[PDB]
Amino acid sequence: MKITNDTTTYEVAELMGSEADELDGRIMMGLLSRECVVDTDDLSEDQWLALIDESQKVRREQFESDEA
Repeated sequence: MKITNDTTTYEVAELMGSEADELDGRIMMGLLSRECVVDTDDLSEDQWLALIDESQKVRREQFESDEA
């Protein structure tokens, strides 16, 4: 999938899987931006799965850190 200024969190969430939600999409957009990924086809399988793994760490970090 190409990433543009009009890419939505829903589009990135669906890229991750049908049970991913808007928060997953938002987090992954942040990761892809950090990595300067403008086309997810440029990723290896290992890289893509590593990014998904990291998005779930960040998700947990958010839920936990918001308590304080």
